Amino acid sequence: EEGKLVIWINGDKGYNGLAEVGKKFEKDTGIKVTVEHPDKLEEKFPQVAATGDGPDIIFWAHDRFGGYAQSGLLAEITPAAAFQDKLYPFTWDAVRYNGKLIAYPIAVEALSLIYNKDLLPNPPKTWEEIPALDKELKAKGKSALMFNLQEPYFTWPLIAADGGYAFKYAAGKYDIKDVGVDNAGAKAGLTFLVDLIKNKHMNADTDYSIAEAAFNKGETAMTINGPWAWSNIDTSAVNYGVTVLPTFKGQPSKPFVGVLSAGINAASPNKELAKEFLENYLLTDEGLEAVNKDKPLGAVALKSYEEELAKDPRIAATMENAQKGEIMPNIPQMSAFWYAVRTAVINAASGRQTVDAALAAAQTNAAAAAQVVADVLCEFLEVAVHLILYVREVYPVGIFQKRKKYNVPVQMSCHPELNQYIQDTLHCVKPLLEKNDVEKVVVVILDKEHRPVEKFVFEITQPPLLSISSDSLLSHVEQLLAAFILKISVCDAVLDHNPPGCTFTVLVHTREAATRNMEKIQVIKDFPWILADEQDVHMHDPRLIPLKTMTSDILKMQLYVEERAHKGSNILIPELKAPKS
Repeated sequence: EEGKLVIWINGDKGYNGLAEVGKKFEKDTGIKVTVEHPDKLEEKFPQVAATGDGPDIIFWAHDRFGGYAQSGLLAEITPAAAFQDKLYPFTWDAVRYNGKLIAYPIAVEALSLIYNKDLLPNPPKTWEEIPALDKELKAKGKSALMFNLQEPYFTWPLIAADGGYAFKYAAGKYDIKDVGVDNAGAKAGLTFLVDLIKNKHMNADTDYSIAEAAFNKGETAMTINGPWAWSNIDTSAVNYGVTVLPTFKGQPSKPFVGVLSAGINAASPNKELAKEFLENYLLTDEGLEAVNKDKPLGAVALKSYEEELAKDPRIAATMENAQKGEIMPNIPQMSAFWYAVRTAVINAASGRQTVDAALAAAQTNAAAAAQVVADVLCEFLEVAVHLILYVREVYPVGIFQKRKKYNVPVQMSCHPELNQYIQDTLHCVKPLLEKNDVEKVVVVILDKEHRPVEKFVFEITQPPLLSISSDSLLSHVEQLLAAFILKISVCDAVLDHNPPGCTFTVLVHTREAATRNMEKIQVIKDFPWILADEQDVHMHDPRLIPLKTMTSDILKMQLYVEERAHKGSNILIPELKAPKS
């Protein structure tokens, strides 16, 4: 297929205008450009580019391009700095995967505040003034605001405004374990939304069609919707404005941003012709005008042409909200985010869950990787703690039962109260591990005077994780954890025997000031944790015997033992004591 350009774009786009750009490229270069609009484009591309064929260039929403790239279906693109400067800077952050540019940004789309200019000549700038506005409109038989509450796309702008986010983004990559749906900002935003329903300014049942019908018949002063909705309003007799979404706590609302994007098939022999067509023909005022004249593109990523389009203040408003918004992450973990958050908002809004519990459950289900690593650690710490108590003889050998785990032998207590105390401890730690807030977990051995004799220190690092690749990572990790168990089960040969009558406790060192974690760690009723006293932790003259260190993609960990010479603020400890031996 060398010497031609085959382009796939979706049939709702201006593909006849794109074909006209294709013909000016041909006149000037000889290269014939053929534009096609097949069906089910996004699902056909990973099927036919797996064979190595398909188009040289595919146009689609950017969000799918990050999985294309992890499948290696997209070429890396090499625009000069001077060409990048021609597009709005935030649009390049939507076409980056693993730090590398993988597509050209074309058009930008996001939600705006749409408002009826008979009811509301000046739209509110803050979410905070909508309750008072709705009371004034109710006395006129109207309401202030109606938008889809059934879909998290539409409610996210308010949730994300004060600190919520989907996946954390840095250096052109997403950390699939850093999710911001249950942080302080998300909860404030979802609290405000829920309080609007509580105070009867919105109805929790409102959906897309109910919101559109009501705004378009002059019954509600404002709605929140996208450029796909302008058409129906235009023929509705409502005169409407399109403006920036209100601030929340003085912060911009942050709608999800969609970027129409042009990617290059990694299998293509014409990669250089594709770069030239896209950079010097399409991404120009002349080329975008020809597409936009066929079917409007909305706001565009090329600055000079967007300055022309922005004479339509509707388009200016889309671009301004897009600049303040959150680029929709381009990774396959977004599908778990959407299900999780859709249930959270629906549940919280109809009063079927608390806000804290709705989001907490959404956080652990959107950040499935962070749940997986925390559960692997908690299973391991449980196994480790039992084995420590066996090999150091804190409890007699008759309460233990020989078992298999990580393919090495272990020892598991059958003492129900002991097991219950270790599970309570580890269930409280698990949410802190899910947030990567744990620096150290320390199994402490204490003598009859409640002074520390031994400390088994597990130092924990959880590296940022990208969209998972190695299919044997959990298997490789379990071999690394198995070696920790082997070190523990032969560690009596390196440690002096403990004086008789010892007990044990568990310490958590946190990364930051433990006072923020003081609420997150109280997960079990009647099993509180407190800030540790220096008597609880201070070791008199410690000797540091190292035991094991591992490194892997999901977890770096060091196990060492602090032993006292002669045996015979960021620290949390359970209030309760283990059942004595």
